[PDB]
Amino acid sequence: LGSTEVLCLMNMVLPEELLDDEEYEEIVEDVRDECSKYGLVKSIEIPRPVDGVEVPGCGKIFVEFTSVFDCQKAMQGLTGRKFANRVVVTKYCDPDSYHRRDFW
Amino acid sequence: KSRWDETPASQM
Repeated sequence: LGSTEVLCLMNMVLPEELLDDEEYEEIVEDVRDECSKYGLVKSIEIPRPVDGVEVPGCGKIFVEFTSVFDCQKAMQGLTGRKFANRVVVTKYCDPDSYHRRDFW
Repeated sequence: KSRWDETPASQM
């Protein structure tokens, strides 16, 4: 898919790391601050485990930019780098699916 | 105290 204005970042988080509100907030800001180097970030979605179940999209990080070009630059600037020693893998998301907030 | 490495993508 793509290019589009929504970026999906994979291989960065363990569900365990998303249970504590303090640690969850730290990860979101970490993502925002780095993605903001490339564009204005309109939204960030990081699905969290609920009732001890990995909900659709848990494990993934979604970031929406104001333009396709800004999303493209962020994909180039972030893909293949390390986040908590893990190689970052990326794909474009369908803004429609993101507009529905349907993750998988 | 970011979890991001400093290394540019072009250098990976």
